[PDB]
Amino acid sequence: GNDVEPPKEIVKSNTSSKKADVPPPSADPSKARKNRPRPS
Amino acid sequence: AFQKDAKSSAYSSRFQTPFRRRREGKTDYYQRKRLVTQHKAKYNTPKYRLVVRFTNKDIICQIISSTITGDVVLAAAYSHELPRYGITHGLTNWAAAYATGLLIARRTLQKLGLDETYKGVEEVEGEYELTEAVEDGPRPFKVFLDIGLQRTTTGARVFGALKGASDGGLYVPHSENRFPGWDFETEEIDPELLRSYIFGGHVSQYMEELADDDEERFSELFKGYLADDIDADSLEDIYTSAHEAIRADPAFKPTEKKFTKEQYAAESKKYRQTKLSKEERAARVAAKIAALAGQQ
Amino acid sequence: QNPMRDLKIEKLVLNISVGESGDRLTRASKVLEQLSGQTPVQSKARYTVRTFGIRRNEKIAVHVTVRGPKAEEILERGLKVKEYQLRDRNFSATGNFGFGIDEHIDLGIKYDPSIGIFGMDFYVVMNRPGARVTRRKRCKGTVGNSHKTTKEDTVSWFKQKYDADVLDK
RNA sequence: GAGAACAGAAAUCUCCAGUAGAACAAAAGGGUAAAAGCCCCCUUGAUUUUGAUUUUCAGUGUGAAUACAAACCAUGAAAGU
Ligand SMILES: [Mg+2]
Ligand SMILES: [Mg+2]
Ligand SMILES: [Mg+2]
Ligand SMILES: [Mg+2]
Ligand SMILES: [Mg+2]
Ligand SMILES: [Mg+2]
Ligand SMILES: [Mg+2]
Ligand SMILES: [Mg+2]
Ligand SMILES: [Mg+2]
Ligand SMILES: [Mg+2]
Ligand SMILES: [Mg+2]
Ligand SMILES: [Mg+2]
Ligand SMILES: [Mg+2]
Repeated sequence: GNDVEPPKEIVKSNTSSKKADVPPPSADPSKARKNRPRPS
Repeated sequence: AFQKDAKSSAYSSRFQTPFRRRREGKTDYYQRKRLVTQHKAKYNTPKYRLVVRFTNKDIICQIISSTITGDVVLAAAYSHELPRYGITHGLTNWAAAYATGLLIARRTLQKLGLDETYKGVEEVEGEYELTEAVEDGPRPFKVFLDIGLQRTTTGARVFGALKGASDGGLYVPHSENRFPGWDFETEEIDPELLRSYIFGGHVSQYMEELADDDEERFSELFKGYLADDIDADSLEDIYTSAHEAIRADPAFKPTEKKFTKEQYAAESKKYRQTKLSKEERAARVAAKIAALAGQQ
Repeated sequence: QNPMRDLKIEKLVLNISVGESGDRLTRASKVLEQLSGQTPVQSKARYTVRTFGIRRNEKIAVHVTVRGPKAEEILERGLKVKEYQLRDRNFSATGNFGFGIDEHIDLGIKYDPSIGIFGMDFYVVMNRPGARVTRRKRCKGTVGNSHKTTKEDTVSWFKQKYDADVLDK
């Protein structure tokens, strides 16, 4: 008794002219850091 | 202006400013060129544009031809002129745009001579038609609809003004796929709906749609419609009567003298500030050098 | 001197950076859907890294833009989760602000293990009235310095409303 | 540049600045910002007929190109292209 009585596909479009499949100039391991926060 | 963003002397020097009417986001030159430019083998026949603009709730309808020294207006009709013919509120509605279109149509036709001839369509049933030429007679005046930067959407008031001018008698080459009542998929137009929009069937339907569901919003929206004892039923006739009044008199007479321009120039020069003298600023900087660098 | 320089919320955009495509993404999408009521938008990967295991145009993310009272609603629904406590950071020098929240069930939304639990980036973009000049077609212009959002002025507005927090340098 | 859970130099989201520092198959040089670039919608004018014109030149040919005439079409509200 009384026992408890996918969305539409919208895809964003990019305004960047670039169409090559290569990382940007900022995506370079150089700018990482030595002994960064690293939660332990 | 974050200091990390300020522009350098080189940037400003090597920067190219666009045309003033572009920097003011007012003229689409890529469109103006193709509308104004005329066939080089006719060589004086001006391309007449029917500029239709929309101020915030006020319609402008001018007929212009371009000139190397500046566009010249042939005829001009502002929707704010409708009181004369019989309309008082909302002169931004589709019916107001159609009214102004018909107004300028007859106005220019009379200013030209094609008044008795090319009377346009009077019994406006909301049909799709163009002002056809007369057998063994002068061809109708032809103008091209200049919507400026307006975004062409199916069923807009810009095209309403278009319908008004065409129905008035002007020859404006035009399609029908952007007239309210155009069926997106099926290729059929609803003239009952178009006629409705020409008269106010949507505004009138809104009036009697709010009159018995929410008098609290109809209270102020449409306030004047009640302040002048007039409901939805009436609307079609106010517009039709305005149509008859315009076709009867397209005259445009202007505003009364009303404190003539020299007087206006004076009462406004009072607020117009004029640049300072070079010696004035010279001393204005000398005073600052004395008051700031002179140890207080 | 402001009788009209009153700070409204332009939009609130929620964003799940689901690192890959597939079922996980259609699920984060369905979450966004019954968090907004509007069909969310999917975001494709710009380039390919392969350390993150993604590919160009992979459809690896989803977001949704909500404006008005609904935005205030979800904004408060998340402010609660964060105990009305933000930092001097998290604010754009341009006036806007945002936070992040894992544990998306803290927003009222039930568990439903057929979808899992997901995190979400909350970004609120604020603006005074008349911001339409920068976003309209005709006469698109720039708003005066005194009229556009500031970081200090926005944190002050944020503190005054809900008295929530500042918390550090 | 400043900002947002995992998220890190590099994932996705937002705002600000941004004369082009991009992109436009390819070599380079021109050219291009409500475009010539990016997203989208509709199309087959990359079609039919025979002439003229520019470059190379003998003012031959070929290649390429330009502006009209006569058709039949595409697109757009449209001028137009
Ligand atoms: Mg792109
Ligand atoms: Mg960008
Ligand atoms: Mg210098
Ligand atoms: Mg255009
Ligand atoms: Mg004020
Ligand atoms: Mg991964
Ligand atoms: Mg090149
Ligand atoms: Mg071919
Ligand atoms: Mg040679
Ligand atoms: Mg020879
Ligand atoms: Mg030979
Ligand atoms: Mg030859
Ligand atoms: Mg040949």
